[PDB]
Amino acid sequence: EMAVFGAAAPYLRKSEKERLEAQTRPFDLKKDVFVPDDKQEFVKAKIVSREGGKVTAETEYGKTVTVKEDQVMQQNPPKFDKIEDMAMLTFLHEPAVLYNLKDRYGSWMIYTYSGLFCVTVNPYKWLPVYTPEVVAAYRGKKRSEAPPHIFSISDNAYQYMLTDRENQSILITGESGAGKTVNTKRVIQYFAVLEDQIIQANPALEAFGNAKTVRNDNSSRFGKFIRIHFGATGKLASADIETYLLEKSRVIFQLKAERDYHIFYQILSNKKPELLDMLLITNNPYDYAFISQGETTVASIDDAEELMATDNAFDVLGFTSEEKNSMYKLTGAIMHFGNMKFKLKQREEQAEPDGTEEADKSAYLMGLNSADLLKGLCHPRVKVGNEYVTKGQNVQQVIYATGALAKAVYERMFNWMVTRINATLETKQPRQYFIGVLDIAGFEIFDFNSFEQLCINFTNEKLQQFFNHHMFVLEQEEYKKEGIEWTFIDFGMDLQACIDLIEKPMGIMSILEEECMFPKATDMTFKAKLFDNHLGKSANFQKPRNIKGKPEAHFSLIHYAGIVDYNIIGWLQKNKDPLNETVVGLYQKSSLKLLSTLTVSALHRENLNKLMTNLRSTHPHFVRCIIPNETKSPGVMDNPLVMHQLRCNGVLEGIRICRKGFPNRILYGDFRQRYRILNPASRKGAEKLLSSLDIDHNQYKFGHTKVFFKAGLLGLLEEMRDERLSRIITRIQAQSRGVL
Amino acid sequence: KEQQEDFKEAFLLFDRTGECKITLSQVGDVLRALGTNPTNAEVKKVLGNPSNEEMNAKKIEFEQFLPMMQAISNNKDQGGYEDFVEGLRVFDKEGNGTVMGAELRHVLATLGEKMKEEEVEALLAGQEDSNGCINYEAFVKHIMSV
Repeated sequence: EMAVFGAAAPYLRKSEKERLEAQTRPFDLKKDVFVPDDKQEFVKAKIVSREGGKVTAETEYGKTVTVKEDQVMQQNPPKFDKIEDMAMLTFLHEPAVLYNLKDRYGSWMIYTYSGLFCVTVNPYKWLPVYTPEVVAAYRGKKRSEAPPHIFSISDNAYQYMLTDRENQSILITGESGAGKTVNTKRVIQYFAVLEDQIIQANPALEAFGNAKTVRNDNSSRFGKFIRIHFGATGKLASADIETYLLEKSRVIFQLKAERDYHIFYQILSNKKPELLDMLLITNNPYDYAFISQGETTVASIDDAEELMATDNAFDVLGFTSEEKNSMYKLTGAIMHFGNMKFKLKQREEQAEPDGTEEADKSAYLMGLNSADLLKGLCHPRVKVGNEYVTKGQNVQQVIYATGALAKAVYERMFNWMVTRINATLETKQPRQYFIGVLDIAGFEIFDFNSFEQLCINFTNEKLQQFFNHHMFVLEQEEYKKEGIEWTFIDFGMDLQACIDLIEKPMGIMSILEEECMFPKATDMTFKAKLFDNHLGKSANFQKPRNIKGKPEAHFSLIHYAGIVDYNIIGWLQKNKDPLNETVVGLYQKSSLKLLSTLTVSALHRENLNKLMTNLRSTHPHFVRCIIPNETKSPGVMDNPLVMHQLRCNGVLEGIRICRKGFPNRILYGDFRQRYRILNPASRKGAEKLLSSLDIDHNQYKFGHTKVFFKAGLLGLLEEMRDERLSRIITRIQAQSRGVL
Repeated sequence: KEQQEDFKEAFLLFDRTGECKITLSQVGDVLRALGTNPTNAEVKKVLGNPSNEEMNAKKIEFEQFLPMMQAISNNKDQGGYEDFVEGLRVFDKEGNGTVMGAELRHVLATLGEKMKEEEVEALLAGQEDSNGCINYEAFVKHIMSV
């Protein structure tokens, strides 16, 4: 039945008798319920009795804490434990999911369904999970029959693409560096059954598009989308790679607990004297504002070896060696743009440069004329009507202009590498029915949330909205398939409030965009408009909260993952992106590869719209990866960490949405053969049994093939079963004594 | 009246000390094997819950046996044939109607009230087939007769 998996059998499913024999354990449906904790926020405990507002709770550690009876919450039934899909569980709660996952992980059960989601914790030990025999025997297995596994959803999506003649794409969410790379590599390998090319290219993009964050030291800021183009007969054809939503403010500005992209630090390595020599670098990051503005450096991974890997990958790749020097010198020049002064002129608001030596080095790097660059920057020229007019700008305006120019040129550079690697990637085979794979940062939460964090949260909000809509559509399809259609209210508007407050005109983003246009803008009055337009006017917006002396609190919102508090300082300064057209034209006349190479809120909005439109055309599938503990050790798990990860992953949202319907769906035959003993004597039998049980009809929906129950009804029938079997045991003992 | 005489005859039969005095266990068994099945909880309730010493300390007479038997005769919570069949069905995991003796042995000796092993071997010997499985329905019929 299951032995085909060989040595992999125990991990995907213990055994027919192991889980069954372990199933019979003592439990009280009335006095073995969960209890909130203080450090882990949740612990296993038993209640002595009912004592009003106080309850005597004893946990495994050994305590006599008390909890108000209003927030006490039931515990999972014993015979429903170790369930593959939480949607079938009869008690959906925040700690129930954590306990189910923790016990599955303890029992070496890695994968776990959560409805559509497929949570996959990452054990730090070798497993036979990726054994070639496992994948060979796993082919063609349906989603339902097979145990939960990423290969299961991969095969299901493959079959759907083959049959429906429709594109399928998969999106994975989790923590990068804890197994994300391994997960995606194994997924693409399963499709393969150009892996070498993908793995050789990945380090370069990682180096270009990663920075050290407060939580993760190798955060992948940009969103990576890889399309596996197939053939008409469902044969692998080629691969395509794209990048979207690359943050540029981080390039120019760095937070106190943040670092710029790993590139600059890697080049600053001394082990390549020639590059440093021909970049004209002091070799001290503290000498430069674009780098040392944030945290100087961290041990983390070895920068020297990473740069070796990146440059060798460039060497063994489609393009030549000269452009490697070209790109290194270009990025060095980008670095050099953090040194001009441009003092204001006397008796005038015009600006005039002072330290005109870094300008010469930059021009030599780009082969342009420093005098021309200074003339253009000081007096930008624009064409109106049929003539040209030159107007000057103050120091702040030119500073913003140069920052925007650097951000734009870096973005164009990254796009150029993406195009080059993509061109080197695919082959001549015909391409059809691509399959999408998306890698993006999760709904990160910090204690000092800022503009970039707001953008990430907004993107995750849109993704969660798309997931919710897809769930609603699938549920409607299933219900109409079963002849049931009631309470069919879409879930889009449930989450649409935040989206409207963010993007819509006179919304948060629109207000931010329109405010900075005004000649005199300040953060305090910006917050004033925000409060006037949203405080009380909009439900989601509300007063911030200050707890445990957090650094600051300016305004808070209620997201899908909970209440999030943001900050206002510095947003206006870094939101503007003024692009100087004349300087762009000067680059167009430059003598270098720059010819080939060439507010942030609006660009982010348009890019997100484009990506969502692109994804709307492909059937979605979802994967989740969660770290079990802060430390690298396995087995041990930090409950607060897992709870926070689950809250940020949206799994709780999915289970909550499932709960408000009729989550329990069970077969009539099994129900009759396992629950008819209560009142023994399939439409007439089932309706009679449920009528005699004295249960209000509203708590359940009756069908023709599957019977639909709420979470609590199963538990109620469970203690009914316990009482009935106790009575049966007593009667059997009495009869046996009668025989004696 | 005739059943009263039969019960008195049984009490006389079961006397051992020759004093016409026997503890409560003998009366409980007499009722148990003569048309009623009062569980140990019912026996304690009708006898005031004798403790470990009271079980063999105090003894009652047939005159005080009349009220308790009269009351017990009014208790009809004895289950039904279909009820027992369904209750035993819960252990038919394979659906073949065969239950190995080990599972029922563990259930009886670990769940519910306790029965002495000597009672088990005296009452549950010889009906086990070569494979050690007992038909629960056949067992039901046999326990209904003897």
